[PDB]
Amino acid sequence: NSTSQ
Amino acid sequence: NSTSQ
Amino acid sequence: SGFRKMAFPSGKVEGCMVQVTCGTTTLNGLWLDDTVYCPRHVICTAEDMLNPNYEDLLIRKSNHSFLVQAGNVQLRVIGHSMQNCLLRLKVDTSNPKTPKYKFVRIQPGQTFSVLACYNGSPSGVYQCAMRPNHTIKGSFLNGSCGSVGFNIDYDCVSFCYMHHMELPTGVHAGTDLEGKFYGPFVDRQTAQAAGTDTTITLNVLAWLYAAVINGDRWFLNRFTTTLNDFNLVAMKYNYEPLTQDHVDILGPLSAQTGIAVLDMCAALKELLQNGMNGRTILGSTILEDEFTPFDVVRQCSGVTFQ
Amino acid sequence: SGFRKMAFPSGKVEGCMVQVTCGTTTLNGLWLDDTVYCPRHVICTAEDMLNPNYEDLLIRKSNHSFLVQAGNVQLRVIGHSMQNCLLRLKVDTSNPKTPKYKFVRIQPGQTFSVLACYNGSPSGVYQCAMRPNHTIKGSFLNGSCGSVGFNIDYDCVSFCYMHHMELPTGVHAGTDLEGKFYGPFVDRQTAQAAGTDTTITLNVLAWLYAAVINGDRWFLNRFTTTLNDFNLVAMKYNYEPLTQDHVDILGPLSAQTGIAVLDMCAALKELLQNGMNGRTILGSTILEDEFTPFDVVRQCSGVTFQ
Repeated sequence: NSTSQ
Repeated sequence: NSTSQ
Repeated sequence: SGFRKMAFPSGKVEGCMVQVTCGTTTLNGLWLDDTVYCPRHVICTAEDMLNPNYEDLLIRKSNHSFLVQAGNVQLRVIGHSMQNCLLRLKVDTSNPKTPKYKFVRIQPGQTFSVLACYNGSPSGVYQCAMRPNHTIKGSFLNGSCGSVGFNIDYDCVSFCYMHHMELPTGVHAGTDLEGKFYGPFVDRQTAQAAGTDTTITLNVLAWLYAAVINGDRWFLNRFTTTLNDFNLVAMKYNYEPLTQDHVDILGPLSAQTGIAVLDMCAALKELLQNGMNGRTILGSTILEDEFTPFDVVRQCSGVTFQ
Repeated sequence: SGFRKMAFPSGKVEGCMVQVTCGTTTLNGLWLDDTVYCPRHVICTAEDMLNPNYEDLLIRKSNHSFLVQAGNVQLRVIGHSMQNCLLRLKVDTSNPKTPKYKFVRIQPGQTFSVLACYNGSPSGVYQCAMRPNHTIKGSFLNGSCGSVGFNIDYDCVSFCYMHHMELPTGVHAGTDLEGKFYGPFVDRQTAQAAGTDTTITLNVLAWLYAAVINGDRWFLNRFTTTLNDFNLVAMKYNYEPLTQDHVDILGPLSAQTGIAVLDMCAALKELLQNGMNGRTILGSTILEDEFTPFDVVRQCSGVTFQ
């Protein structure tokens, strides 16, 4: 998945 | 010599 | 002399950073006139991130759900709308330090400055290029969302990026100040990846022109190429193909240094094929694709060291 | 993630740039409270540069010989004195945008931001280190004199550099805000050179710690060294010798990453001896000595990607 910062 | 900017 | 990655001075932009908080999430927002822009994902949490729906998640919110802070001071929301991937929050005060500004959508290969922010508080400024795969090689931690990217002409700020997320490869993805993502990306939390990237041919050639303008020549050669023969070489080495518009763009810099482009493509072709031969160009041992032709004009000398 | 050269935001400093003109020379000056600092060589020309004498050249000048401009506005001098290599010009107005500030003398290896200026008008911001030979690898053209270098703690600006000149190698020389040169250099025009430089050992090790904090490990090895065995290797490869104070400084970063220093010196020793083996560290193919340990702490993550 990915980090929404 | 050198450039005094 | 000297050639460094140079960012634009960041004062005019520092005056527009604000903190934006909704429930338990805090991120930076951008305050122009009586509007404050920020990532729409500020209103989100739990699994709210894996499968969200912002039209739905947003209707269950009011103006006083947003606590925009401006230093130790505080702003009250009086309107809100979503624009694509951003929120547009109208506020009671209008920004006394609002600079002349506009919003543009940069294209792959163009460059801009980034003002990195945590809690509406600017921490640092670096230069970055839009990568052909539409991501940037930024430096952000959690809390960096809402940090913006920009250029300055004369006295006018062109906003072009707002930061939203970090991809699994450790590169960043965001949107223009209209809410539209650069790239295929979305502010959901799925198995997304950066498509394979490409070296920015136009820029490397701009760079070599600067190496020459500074006064180094060692990579030149007596040869020439046709566009087509270069692109056949370039494709393998993973470069973007070069086109006439690009060749035209290296116009003036050809003029100022008296070196024809296709002649530099030959130089380049050679560097691709021979390697660096254990020396540096303009201090570097790789080929630098994050300076545009406009960046070389601006920073480099108006006259050549011949 | 990401690791980039990051300069401090430059707003607080932009508010102190002014233009300073004396006869036919123009250069940037620095306006704090009711004082404006600039290179003393602003009053100089013809051969006035080869064999000058500023005590003499300055007594043949009055307050209205200096035309300090602040935007389109204008300041009048009411006092002036020389301090070592700088002029201190008292003026009628006190700077409304004067930030909290102080003046410090940085040491070789420390780093700072540079705000490049032409005609009192800020054009760009980059990060730079003081090189052991006391020069910087800046990017300046003619007109850049008076551009300043600085750090920010919290809300406080520490000025540490004012630009004066470009050496024959294309590197720059200047002074703290007390007028004292860094290096043996003088504001005359003679056969001066940069002494041979040295790679900043402390920094490269700080850098490798960041490469690890980001989450890459490939350069590690099972070995260890004594300080002394490293310095014998280092000396040849042209590194600064490492000392206990340096080793102590890599303290916390050892702690956060669980890697002992002398263990990293071994890693380093190996990289010196084996070369990079055709890959990158934190994106680079050389060893990067312009990040301090403090710069890695500030920019990098508080937790490690283990």
